[PDB]
Amino acid sequence: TIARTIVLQESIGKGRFGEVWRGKWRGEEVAVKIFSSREERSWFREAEIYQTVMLRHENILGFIAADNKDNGTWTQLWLVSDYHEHGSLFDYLNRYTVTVEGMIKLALSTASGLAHLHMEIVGTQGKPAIAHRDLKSKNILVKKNGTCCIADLGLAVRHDSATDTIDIAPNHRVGTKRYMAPEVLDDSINMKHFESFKRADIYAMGLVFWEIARRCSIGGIHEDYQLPYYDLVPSDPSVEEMRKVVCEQKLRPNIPNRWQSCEALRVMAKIMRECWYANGAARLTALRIKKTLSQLSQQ
Ligand SMILES: Fc1ccc(Cl)cc1-c1cc(Nc2ccnc3cn(CC4CCNCC4)nc23)ccn1
Repeated sequence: TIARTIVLQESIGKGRFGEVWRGKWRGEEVAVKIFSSREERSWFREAEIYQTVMLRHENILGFIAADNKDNGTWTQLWLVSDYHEHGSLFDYLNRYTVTVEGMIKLALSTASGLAHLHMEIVGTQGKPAIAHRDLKSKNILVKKNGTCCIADLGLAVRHDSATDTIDIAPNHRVGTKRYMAPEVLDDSINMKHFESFKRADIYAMGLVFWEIARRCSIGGIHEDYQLPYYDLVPSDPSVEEMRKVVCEQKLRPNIPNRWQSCEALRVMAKIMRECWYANGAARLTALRIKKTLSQLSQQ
């Protein structure tokens, strides 16, 4: 009833483990991620994450189903989700500049999705706290209304507050190196504490906020698109290269001088700095960040 009735139309590209396609399901556009049989573990883990109780949120990618498709020779392992025509936040920020209102929209919805991810919800159909672990602009999508939704949950960790355990045994350093928190880079992260994974998501989100803010154009003035640490490391940096910059030299992305001329940019810059603390225990929470950008948004 699902993979049976879906026609693939266009190749999007390979992920860590999957190949992504644009497909058609009942005349509607969907995204389809296809794995070989030897990638059964990645496919299953990812399907498990996206089928978490109470996960659905406007700012989290809309999961449709997991399925199998036998073509006659081999079996494909399918995941299916909503299609988003604008693509990644990364793509978006390269194409366009944003207004003040538009900057706040992208940062607020991102913060809102992450806060929902991080929030343990109680009750019968309770939702466990989840940490993403590969948060970045390429793993966030922009919807038709100009709001973000978070994607690429396959590396996430879920926390059972009952037994105080995480649902997988985490091998260290899984995400994108450029966006790794200092405690991840120098290998001092305490992984017996689930809050540690939340604090590393926040550091990465700060970097994403910086990527957004650069493209906020006020009166014609803006910076062009760069990734964080574009000025400090090569395109595919190693962990040792990041560690020397982030941990040893203790550098962060530069806050432009002009961001003091506007209140929105001044608040966003303040937020970034409180995501970038070398000490994860003193960083803002996604919920705290959500509240601040909410109050900012109504001015
Ligand atoms: F496919 C899935 C099925 C199921 C599940 Cl659980 C996850 C995924 C999934 C999709 C991902 N990518 C995308 C989802 C929605 N709409 C998109 C539009 N594009 C265009 C690209 C052009 C080149 N630059 C990037 C953007 N990509 C999209 C990403 C991760 N997982």
